[PDB]
Amino acid sequence: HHWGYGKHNGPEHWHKDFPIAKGERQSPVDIDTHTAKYDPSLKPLSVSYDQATSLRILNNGHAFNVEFDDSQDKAVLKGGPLDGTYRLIQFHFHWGSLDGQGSEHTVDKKKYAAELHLVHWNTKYGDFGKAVQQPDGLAVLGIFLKVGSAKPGLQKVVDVLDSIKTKGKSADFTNFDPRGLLPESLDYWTYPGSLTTPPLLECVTWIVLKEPISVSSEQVLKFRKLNFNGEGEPEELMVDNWRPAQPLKNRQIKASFK
Ligand SMILES: [C]C1=[C][C]=C([B]([O])([O])[O])[C]=[C]1
Ligand SMILES: [Zn+2]
Repeated sequence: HHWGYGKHNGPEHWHKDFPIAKGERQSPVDIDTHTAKYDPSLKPLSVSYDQATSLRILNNGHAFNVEFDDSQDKAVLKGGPLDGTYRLIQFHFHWGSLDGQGSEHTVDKKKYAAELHLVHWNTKYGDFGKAVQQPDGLAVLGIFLKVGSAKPGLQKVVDVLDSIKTKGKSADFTNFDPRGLLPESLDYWTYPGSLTTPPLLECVTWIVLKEPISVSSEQVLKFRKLNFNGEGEPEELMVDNWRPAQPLKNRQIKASFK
């Protein structure tokens, strides 16, 4: 498959190879804050990242992934809408060419400058590959980024990007603390959806935090210097690697708050 974000291979084309792109539970969506309802059945959300063990950072030609050792019981997400325990495997971002766009989810149609996705798989299914054959296989914690003050906890990611400029490059990336990317509040919206890139599998419980984190203009500018292309190929800046909002269909978005 040769999908991407361009005019000739972008989101409007994905359905030809991945017909699930026009499915009943696709992501992202617009979160209409007035239609989302507080759900008192939601349990407290638990983000337990104290033993998170990052290993590596990879430019995969679509974004960059910070990968974790998920071989033991170590950085997990539980509670909220979730039954059981979901283990962190990687995080990545989606971002824009301009500060006015870049997020995948929108909030009352507002687009943020970027969106962080912390990807977790349901341990009852044993591995990520089996989890993505299940309707409750994955949980993704989504966090909006706005441009303002720098995020100190992001700077180690920013600083390593020079070593993974092009598709297929990786670098050791140990001892990174993903707690440094979390906002003060865990208030969230939740709904059932999908991966936002091919293969677009409908296996995700989305947990989208209401409070954005702030990053500096210089931090996001460094993201925009990455390349979609491989080394020695014509330069295509890695920008606008976001899928737009998809039809909500027969879903309800629930709020954890108020
Ligand atoms: C394999 C994979 C994992 C997560 C995502 B995303 O964008 O939905 O977080 C897309 C694809
Ligand atoms: Zn993502």
